[PDB]
Amino acid sequence: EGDAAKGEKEFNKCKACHMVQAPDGTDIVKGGKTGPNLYGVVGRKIASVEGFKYGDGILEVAEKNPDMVWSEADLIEYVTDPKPWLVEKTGDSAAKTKKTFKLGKNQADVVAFLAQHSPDA
Ligand code: HEC
Repeated sequence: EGDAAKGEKEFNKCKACHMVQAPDGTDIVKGGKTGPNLYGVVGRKIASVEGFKYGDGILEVAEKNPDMVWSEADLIEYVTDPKPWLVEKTGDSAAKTKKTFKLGKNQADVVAFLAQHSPDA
């Protein structure tokens, strides 16, 4: 039950590493390249952005669950605390992650913002 307008503001915490760019090249949120493009992330297969070098943990999630896509519930959990999410999904206490950034509040709002820019979900 997120507020996409509030999520757009919270996304300032994400944009250091993530852009939101449409397939025609249009920049919705200009941001960094340390993490993958988040345009269309809602409903997207886990760890499937072409050309991005993902960590072993999240690829294992994708490998072990080939039909898994990002749902709003899962995105909320992952953005709250990425590492334990990977541990939960892989069953591997040593799951490797390229990021540990945690968002403690307004997670549903950020996910609402991302859903807004996943129009074909
Ligand atoms: C602000 C709260 C956010 C949000 C909403 C997301 N991130 Fe990141 N991210 C970063 C890196 C290096 C990765 C790859 C992870 C790995 O390979 O282990 C990610 C991954 C994601 C995802 C998954 C994307 C996919 O294609 O499956 C999502 C949904 C996501 N992030 C959202 C890097 C960073 C940061 C650099 C320090 C920061 C800050 C954030 N991310 C913050 C956010």
